[PDB]
Amino acid sequence: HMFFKDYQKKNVMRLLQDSLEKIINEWLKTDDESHTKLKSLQELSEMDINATSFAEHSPLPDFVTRLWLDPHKALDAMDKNISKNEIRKLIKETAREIELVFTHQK
Amino acid sequence: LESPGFMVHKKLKSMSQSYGVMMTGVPAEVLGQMQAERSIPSINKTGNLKQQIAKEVSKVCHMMTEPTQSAGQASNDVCELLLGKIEAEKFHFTKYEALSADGDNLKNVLENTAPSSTNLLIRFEIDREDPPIVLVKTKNENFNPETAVKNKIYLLENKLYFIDKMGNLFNLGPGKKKCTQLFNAIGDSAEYSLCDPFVLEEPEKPEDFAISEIVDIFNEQKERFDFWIGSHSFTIYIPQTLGESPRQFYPYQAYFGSHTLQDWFVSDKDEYLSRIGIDKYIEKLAVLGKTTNTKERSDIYAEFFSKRGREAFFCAHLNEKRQPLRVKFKITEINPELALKNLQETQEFIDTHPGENPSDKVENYRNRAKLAMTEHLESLLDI
Repeated sequence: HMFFKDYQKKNVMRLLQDSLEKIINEWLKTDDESHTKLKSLQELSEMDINATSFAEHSPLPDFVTRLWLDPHKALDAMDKNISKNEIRKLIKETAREIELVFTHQK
Repeated sequence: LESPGFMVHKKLKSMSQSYGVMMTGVPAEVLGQMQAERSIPSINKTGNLKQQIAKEVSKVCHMMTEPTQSAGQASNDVCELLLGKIEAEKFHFTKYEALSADGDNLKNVLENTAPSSTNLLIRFEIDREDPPIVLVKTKNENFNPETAVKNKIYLLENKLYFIDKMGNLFNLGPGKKKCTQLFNAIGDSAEYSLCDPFVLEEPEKPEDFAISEIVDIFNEQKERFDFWIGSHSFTIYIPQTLGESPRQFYPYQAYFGSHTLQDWFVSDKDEYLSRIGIDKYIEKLAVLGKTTNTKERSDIYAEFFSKRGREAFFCAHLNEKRQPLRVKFKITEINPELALKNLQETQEFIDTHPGENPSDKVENYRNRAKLAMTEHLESLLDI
């Protein structure tokens, strides 16, 4: 067997990444003089995988923080063959690539 | 009696026609929860939340039928279904090879295979030119090629530089005197646009002529640069021939905003293009890559890649294909038994949804997705 579970996993992760892209894009389009939202995106894309105290207090979208802390309490339909450390690495990759898609470096 | 190779294509087309989005393997509750997360910023917590939620959820009887699927994800799913995880990842990591003048490399690799024994999968990537749209005028004392923003032209007092998307620094040619002339003929705004048609084709000030000159210099040597961006994605499956029959190809594709793979299959456009033969399909792709006629390029692109019936409109007027395109391909072989086992596991996943019809299984999926979206929105809105 083995085939379908990982196919489903990769498609679920891709859908998650696209949703994160849309949410953080429209969240970033409307910031202020300080670039607060861009700053927290910068901070999030380089943050160590095991940190958890920034979501105490952050301008990031609530979905992003909730998905960072415990992803499976946020989306309880997500299979547990996707690990927490897979999800925060996906969050960091998305946040980095978007922080650079919109500082226009790329 | 059909071949396992043709059996793969038959089962793929007929399963995508009937079940569509369930062929991604994404559970309905996952889909509904993610839809809720992306729809909730469009919900007014002041208002009557139950009806706003009822409408947001109303919209994914359509988000399962709306063209929200990338071409790249369609090609990725096809490649994995037909190859398995390991071989699909290896094929993905494989580098594309550009198409020949008349597609000679691809047709040669095709002719040197037996239509009886081998089943072939070709992945095509259509790249479009994404040239710099911003000229930056900077003192040489304030220019670092390492930290500078990529995909930009930089005008210095002595240099005319291009930094591509890969961070590579290119000298565009002009000497120091010409660079100082262009430098001082341009006003001292930080950046300038290279996309103003009235500056390019109807220039009047010295600024306009400087910018048009710089764009001409970039155009006469864009050959040296890599600034192509991914535009279109698709695949072509060529199954084995059952003894003494002709060989046929089948294009699979999606196009974000136009159609899904399910729509592409239900409309039979795969066979519609299959009828024109692989050799002339490749020849027209090579023409798409080597023509400078905007009308020819647009007609080829439209009839190859549009939603069926929208061919006359896909690249007409505003949607003209006026930039050149590059067609790249990669090829692998299929083990039809493994592809059929993959499709069988997918069909088992589908069969976990109750219903005597593909209709009723799709409606079970749709209802479960709607229910999950509604309850996730109620969870996120205290309702």
